[PDB]
This record gives sequence, C-alpha cells and structure tokens, in this order.
Amino acid sequence: HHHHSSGLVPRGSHMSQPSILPKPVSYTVGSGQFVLTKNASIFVAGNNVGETDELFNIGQALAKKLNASTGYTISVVKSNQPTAGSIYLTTVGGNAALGNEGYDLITTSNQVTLTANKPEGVFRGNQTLLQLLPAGIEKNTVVSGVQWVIPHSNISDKPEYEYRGLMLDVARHFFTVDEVKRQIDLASQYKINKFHMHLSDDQGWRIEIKSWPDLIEIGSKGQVGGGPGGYYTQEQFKDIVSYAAERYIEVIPEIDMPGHTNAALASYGELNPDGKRKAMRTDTAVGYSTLMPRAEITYQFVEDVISELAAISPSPYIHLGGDESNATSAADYDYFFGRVTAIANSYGKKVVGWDPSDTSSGATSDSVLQNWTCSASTGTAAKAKGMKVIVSPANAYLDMKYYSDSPIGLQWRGFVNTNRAYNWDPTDCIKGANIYGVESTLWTETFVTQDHLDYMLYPKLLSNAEVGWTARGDRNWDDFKERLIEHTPRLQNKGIKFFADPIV
Ligand SMILES: CC(=O)N[C@H]1CN[C@H](CO)[C@@H](O)[C@@H]1O
Repeated sequence: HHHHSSGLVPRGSHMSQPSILPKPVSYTVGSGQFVLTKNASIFVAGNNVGETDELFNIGQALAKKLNASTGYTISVVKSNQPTAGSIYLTTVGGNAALGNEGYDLITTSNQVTLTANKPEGVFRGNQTLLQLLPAGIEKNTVVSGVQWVIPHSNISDKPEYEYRGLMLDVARHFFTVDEVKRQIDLASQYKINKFHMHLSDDQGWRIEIKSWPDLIEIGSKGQVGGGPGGYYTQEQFKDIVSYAAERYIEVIPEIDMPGHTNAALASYGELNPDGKRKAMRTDTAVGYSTLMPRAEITYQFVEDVISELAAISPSPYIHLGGDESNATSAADYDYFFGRVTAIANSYGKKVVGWDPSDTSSGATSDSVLQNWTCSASTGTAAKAKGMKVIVSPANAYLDMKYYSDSPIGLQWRGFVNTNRAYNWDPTDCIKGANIYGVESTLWTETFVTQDHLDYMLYPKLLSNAEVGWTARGDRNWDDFKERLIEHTPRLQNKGIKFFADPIV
C-alpha cells in the first residue's frame, strides 16, 4: 500500500452539512430532517427537581445562542412531554458508559433529543447540536434566507481525556475581562473544559491581593513593551470563574513561583535580599528572577496570596508554576516547592506545577505535573509518585509561529501549523504515566490584541481540542483537514479572526 504526508495546498488555503469538531465517537445520518421554527421550545427533564433546574439553565443558554442567529424567541419548559418541533434535553436514562461528559444526540423529523448522564454532558452535547444546524446558526446577529434544518441523525459521544485545557498568559500582555470571557466562550464550543490563567510573571501581576496591595499598585502597571498593563479585582476574577462555570469549565489560577516572579519583586523590596524593589521589566528574557528560598517573609507572602486566591477560586487546584527557576539552586527549589505545596494543601488546594516541580520531595500523589518539556526523563518523579500528568508538548504550544514568516509568535519549539497541532498523541509525550489530559498554552510575549489571540488559537486550538477528545484510533489528518475546510464559514460567522492556514 501507498502512503503520504500532507504538503501545502496548491493555489492557497481552502480557508444538510453538519460540521462536528471534535469528531464524535459515532455519527450516522438517516433519511429525513428536523426543522427548527419560530414556534420551537426547549424541553428539559432531569431525575429530580434540582437536576431539572440545572438543565433549565443549560436550556436557556442554548436558547440564547439559537435566538441570536434565528431571530426567534425560543423559550425553555420544565417538562418531559416535548411537543413536535421541540428540542428535548434530558438526563433520565443516560448511558453510564458515556460518563459525566458523554451523551447521545438523536434527531428525528419531529424532535431533537439529547440524553446524557449529567448536566455537564448535556452542555457538551449542546456544542454538537450547534454544529448540526446550518452554518449561519453561530452568527451573533439574525441570519435570513437559511432554513434551520438538522438531518435525521444519531450521535453517541464521550471524551478520551478528562482534562482538555487552554492556558492564557495575561501577564506578558493584559487582556480584559470581556476578552477573557470571549476566549472561554469560543473554546467551550469545541469541548475545551479547563481554563488555566497565568496571572503573574516577570512583566506583570494580574490579581488583586488585598494584604499586599502594591502587587497591583506597582506590579500591574506594565507589560511586555511598556503598555499600561492592567489587572483583575477579586470581584472580576470571581466573575470569570462564574462565567466559566456556566460552561462547565474549571478555572485553574497560576501564581508562578519561585521563578518568573519579577513583578512581585518589583512591588515589594522586602522580597529581595537587599530590601530594594526591582525595576519593572518590559523585555521578554526569562530565568533570572527568584523569590528568596530561605527567608520566612517569602513563605508569609506566598501564604497570604494562596489564602486570598483560595477564598475566591473554587477549583480544587492551584497552579504554582515552577518553570525556569534558573536563579534558584536545585536544593533550594526542592525545598521551596515542598514548602509552598504544604501551604496550598493547608488551604484545601492540590498543587499543579510545570516540570521539574514533580521532583520536589514535598510533592504528594495528589499534586499534578504539567509536562511541557516532554523529554525521555521528564515526569520520572511524577510517575513514581503516582501523580497525574497534563501534557503540553511543542504541538500544544500555540504561541509558536505557524510558519517561518508568521507576523507574530515565537519559535523556540519550532513552528506549529494546524497539521502539527493535530498529528500527535499524549502518549507520545510521556510513557508509563497516568495522563490526565492535554493543555494548549498561549503565551503572550508577542500578542497584544484580541485579533492576535484569534489568529494563533484558530484553527490551532481545534486540532488540540480533537487530540484531547477523539480517540487516537479515529484521528486522521486527511479527515480532519477536510472537516476543517467545511467548518471555515462557522469560524467566520463567530467573528473569529483566524489564520487561513495554507496546509488546510
Ligand atoms: C512553562 C513555560 O513555557 N515557561 C516559559 C518557557 N519559555 C518561554 C519563552 O521564553 C516562555 O514564554 C514561557 O513563559
């Protein structure tokens, strides 16, 4: 048999017809079609009144999206007696084998029925439902001249990995609450279920800490390239968490330590050996900053930050970073990371950290390794300790240029086009581990505007999203590429300023 890899498309990027991404476990089409009309209602029914109330909220979220493009005023009804022309969302009789996020979605001429085990699975299934309707449905304004049809069809679905995440770096360049909510919303449509906020680095500190107010008054006032920076108040952070929760997305906040800490060091002189504030940094250098690993003030600082952040962050996890601590000795790093893990645990939070944080003698089997290095030896400690691993290989570093000539992006992991972002498996990155899942990382050294974020995340994130959701055996670039071409109008309709990748 003959095989080949993909080259660029001759003559440039290519960028009744559902466009489901990520690819579901099964999808069949039959004769006939459902028509969504102005008289449609969404019916919801759970196993008890509390569950029905949760489904009702999901129902309203769906109604809002459908109403924006159809111009209809679809409303939601708590009833298990859907009428012809209805969408029906239920958790009664879910197939347990599909787990918390899985669902069946069956469309007949008279009814759309989504059957899940949990409300979460109804929400994920609703992302597929939107992709079954014609392109145009994802517009934010009313679309005329499109019949709102869904083919008779049968879908069953569940994720391969539990953790399918996106990290946004808001330290290198700041992004507004609205901008962050938008990226969370867009990602949710592709079944991304985790959002990691990189809230602090050398160039800025982005979260209000009431006990150390100069973290904002001094530490938030810049970014890479000398823009004004910005920050989130605790109320704003809680708002982001709530917005994510409506999409069944867990928010994991990161305070990077002991490295990548210049903004803290520029805010409080007492965090430095000479007692003087560091000058703020607006360059892109890394590795030079460190907290004082053998001073008690360091641990008081970390405890105050963790106390305040834990109080406003419902996720059981806090990310404490641990990358590029090149101004911290191996011995001091081991000690520091163990000490801060104990603090986090005392506030009821489990610790996530970048490699090599798993090597800390203070780690527990409840700590999580975010494996970014993905070398043969990375996560040896994590594996021995039974720690879950989140993988972020080069293929998930979405801030890499698509190509040599990309106008934005970095290139220290090489180039990552839409094909490279697809053609990998988490088991490539680390062997013999408990792989919790995947996280796409969008560092922002070179991204200033929302358009920059869109360009780099779309279509790259779609590739990563499918790697997290769809089983390896059902992933195939030639298949995905053609599906992505079909999906393009939907990206346009969402107002995503995507890159028309010439490999698609
Ligand atoms: C975990 C991680 O990726 N840390 C840094 C790696 N080096 C990159 C280029 O300097 C930085 O963007 C990341 O912050």
